[PDB]
Amino acid sequence: QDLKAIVVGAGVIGSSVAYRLAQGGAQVTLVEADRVGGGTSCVSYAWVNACEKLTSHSYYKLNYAGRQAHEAILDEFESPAWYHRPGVLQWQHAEAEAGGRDDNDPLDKYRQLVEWGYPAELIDARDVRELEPQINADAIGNAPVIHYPQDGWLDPTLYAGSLTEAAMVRHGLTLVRGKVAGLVVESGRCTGVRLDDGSVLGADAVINCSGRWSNETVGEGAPHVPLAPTVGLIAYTAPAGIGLRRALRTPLVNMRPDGAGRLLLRSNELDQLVGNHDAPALDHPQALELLRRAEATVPALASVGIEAVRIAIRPIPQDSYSAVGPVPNLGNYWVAVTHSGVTLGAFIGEALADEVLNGRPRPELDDFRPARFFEQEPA
Amino acid sequence: DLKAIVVGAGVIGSSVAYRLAQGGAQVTLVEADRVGGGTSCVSYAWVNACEKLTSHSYYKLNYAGRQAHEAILDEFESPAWYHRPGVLQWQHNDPLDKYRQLVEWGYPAELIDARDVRELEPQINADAIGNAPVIHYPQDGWLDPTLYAGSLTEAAMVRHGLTLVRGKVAGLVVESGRCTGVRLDDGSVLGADAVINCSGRWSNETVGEGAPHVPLAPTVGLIAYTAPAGIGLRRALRTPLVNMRPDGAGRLLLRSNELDQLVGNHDAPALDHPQALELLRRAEATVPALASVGIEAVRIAIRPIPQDSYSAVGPVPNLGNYWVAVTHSGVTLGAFIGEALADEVLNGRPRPELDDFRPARFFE
Ligand SMILES: Cc1cc2nc3c(=O)[nH]c(=O)nc-3n(C[C@H](O)[C@H](O)[C@H](O)COP(=O)(O)OP(=O)(O)OC[C@H]3O[C@@H](n4cnc5c(N)ncnc54)[C@H](O)[C@@H]3O)c2cc1C
Ligand SMILES: Cc1cc2nc3c(=O)[nH]c(=O)nc-3n(C[C@H](O)[C@H](O)[C@H](O)COP(=O)(O)OP(=O)(O)OC[C@H]3O[C@@H](n4cnc5c(N)ncnc54)[C@H](O)[C@@H]3O)c2cc1C
Repeated sequence: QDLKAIVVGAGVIGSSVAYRLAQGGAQVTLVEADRVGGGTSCVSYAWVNACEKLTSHSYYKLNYAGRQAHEAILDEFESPAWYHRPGVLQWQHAEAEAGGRDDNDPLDKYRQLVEWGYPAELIDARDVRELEPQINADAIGNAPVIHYPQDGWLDPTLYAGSLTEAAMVRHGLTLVRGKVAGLVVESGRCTGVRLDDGSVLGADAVINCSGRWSNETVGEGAPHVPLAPTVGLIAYTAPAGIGLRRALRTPLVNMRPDGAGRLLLRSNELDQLVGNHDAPALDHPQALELLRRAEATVPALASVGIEAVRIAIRPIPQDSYSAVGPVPNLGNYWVAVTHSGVTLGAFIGEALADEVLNGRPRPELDDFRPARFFEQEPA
Repeated sequence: DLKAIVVGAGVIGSSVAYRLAQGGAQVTLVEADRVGGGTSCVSYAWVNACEKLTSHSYYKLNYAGRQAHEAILDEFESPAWYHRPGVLQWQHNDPLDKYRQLVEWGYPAELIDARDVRELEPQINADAIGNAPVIHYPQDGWLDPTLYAGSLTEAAMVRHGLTLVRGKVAGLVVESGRCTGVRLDDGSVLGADAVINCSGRWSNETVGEGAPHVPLAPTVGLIAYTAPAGIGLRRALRTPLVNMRPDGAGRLLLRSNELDQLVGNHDAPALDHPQALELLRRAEATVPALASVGIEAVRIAIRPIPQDSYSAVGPVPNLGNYWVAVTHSGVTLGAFIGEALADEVLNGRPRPELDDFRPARFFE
């Protein structure tokens, strides 16, 4: 009786899809070529947010539903330690994780945030140090800073590991360490996956959650979602003897606590100087510059060094927006590939579980289906 | 107003400086490297009163340290440095004897078995436990001592005017048998009414040739830190093969007393250090879901003394206005030592809980 579902990829998205499918009664096989949470989800600022999406109201609403889903799922776990919400401070001219530099006036931006219901407040530049006194007074500038007091970041690898553990223990999910090389397709319907050893894993549904590898996973077996990948480098300090509670997104650097005093540092500007295949050396020129910018922002960081550097590729559909759903003329197959995948992961899990188990697409995804990239009329 | 110099900005010095500044002293905190950058940065940091049980007096001191770490949280906004998901502990002296002693003294501990662990942490390999009894400390956890030290130092500066000096103390300034300040390695002098040496394993090196020394028996410790791991583990584990616990965003901290015996004092903390690689293997044997997770960091530190009974926390007899703090369970005791030594310096009231740690006991 039970529907057999294969989820390819165990990142923040695939772990969510697999967990909700298994909870929904499906017999789930999660196929992961590397390790649970070891892909781009391991190299992310991971701000769970809708406030970076003020141009598309429907994309804002999708990201807001993702944010709400991350709060709701915590109730299903014991002592979940993966969603830290101490607040986020965002400057005018800050770079966005979703892309670009935001030069809009903070008061105009705040009016829109209020109208769209996002929890936020403004802080005068001269009052920022009341919240975080170790910020350099010379680094703050003169414009108001947006404070998202209930916002924070995910630990996507810990999240993915916890959901996979629960899916296995509570709902009989199986984890397969293997690399999908293509799909098995019979009469226009996908009937399973083929691994790179030629072995076949049969299923009633296949959900491709392989991130920036989305098209390489299916090869010639499925239509491709056009992608526009970019590289990201993140530097992680040794544990730092500073008091910083909140995430900081200044015109110079994006930085935040990442556990036990460690700091995560990144910059869109510096990403442009990183090659796709650069070695993540601890003395990488952009990692060293990230540390310099962090110390200029918080001078109390003196003598704290870089302990880790990670590099990954962003899954980004060609038009910037999520692609979650079926593709033309291939039954029993779904794909999920998107930027802001941390924000959206939990919601994508419940949305695709509803589609696979009950044939019920969520209305929030209406503007974000893969079909928009293909022919709209019969050829 | 009393002028106090605290040397060393680890978990102990930051606590002493914080409570002294809170108490009205003008505090100068002198740190040669960085706040929280010493042994406090390389610690399992279990806040506990159950390791290496000896006397009820030693338990009461460690328990007061544990309670002080909970109480201090109320003085800070959203403190993120004390994680209490529970601790699980099993061996291959006797664990029942230890469990019974802890229950009799009132410590929150429970005796469970491998089937109970399967419910709490299902990704632990049952083979790693066997039929051994398991002690669960359900309200216990660990500190982030570097984040703690940085937060207390920030608060002391903002709220109470503490000054932080990046400098290396080379000796004490003494006038007619009384300490009147410190001398830095550039020859400059910082004067004060009281000096509290909280330089950890560097305690004797800090004061140099013209000041008293306390006994030390140093040993080396290595800790390996994994990249973020896709496992669900909530609790800290203390097992026969490895002590391992979450350390942030999925990272795991790994260490072992047995493997520490094979580490040299000046070993480079290489990511492929032979004992770091063996720690990773033992961690995967304990939690097989750790497959393909690698080592991301390795840190090495020196412990000044191997057991709590070697500790020297209090005034030093042959020199006035001078205190020292050398501990074994420095994370557990840090907050309490802060309030205890602040009380001595400000009010001349030595806490009786520190009586067994008096440095004067080493001088006849
Ligand atoms: C620097 C940076 C900062 C970011 N900041 C944010 C932020 O603040 N907020 C936000 O919401 N998003 C942010 N993101 C985006 C977010 O991190 C990603 O969108 C998200 O992690 C993608 O998740 P995923 O599960 O789709 O991909 P992944 O985590 O990469 O998971 C895909 C998995 O598929 C596996 N796989 C691949 N090919 C195969 C195969 N053939 N067979 C089997 N398994 C396979 C891989 O091993 C991998 O584990 C950021 C991204 C970057 C790079
Ligand atoms: C592997 C390991 C595991 C541990 N696990 C636990 C545990 O589970 N529970 C527990 O309670 N404890 C534990 N401990 C013990 C605990 O970590 C230490 O006792 C504690 O961190 C010591 O703090 P401290 O402030 O005294 O020393 P430190 O943190 O070393 O601080 C001393 C400071 O003095 C500075 N300094 C040195 N010389 C000078 C100078 N001349 N001038 C100025 N500054 C100077 C140094 O730079 C340093 O920052 C563990 C220790 C180790 C090594």
